Amino acid sequence: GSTGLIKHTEYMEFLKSVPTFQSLPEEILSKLADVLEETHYENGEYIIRQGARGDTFFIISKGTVNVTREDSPSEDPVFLRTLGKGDWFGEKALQGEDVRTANVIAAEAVTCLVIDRDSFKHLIGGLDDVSNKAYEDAEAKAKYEAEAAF
Repeated sequence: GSTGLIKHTEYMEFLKSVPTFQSLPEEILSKLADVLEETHYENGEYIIRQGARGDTFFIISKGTVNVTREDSPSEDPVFLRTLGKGDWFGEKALQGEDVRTANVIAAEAVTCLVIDRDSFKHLIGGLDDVSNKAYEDAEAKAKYEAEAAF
């Protein structure tokens, strides 16, 4: 019904789609939703620059982005992938000290839902022992499996 309920619910649903947040307790997902900030970019704007010491995670709510990597100052930047509504990027910056390994460039008008590492860590830090362990274990598993595939 209300603007706020619809938006809070929409934000929770975006967060619940991100596989690692998926099993977090309902209350933490609600509070995470209340942390999200709407941010806007124009076509061709670097949302993230490769090499930046980043601290923010992004969910795309409008538009699309192209992810690229500089491999050499001479060849074309390497096109990695294009992402759209419901996709996300930059999640490694929540886990601790991080350095962006790729550019994320707006391919048209883009809106993202943004959370920073400090806000995130404070909420994760509030999990009980069992919940915190489950979250940490999920991170360790995903980390291993992404590596072991290659």
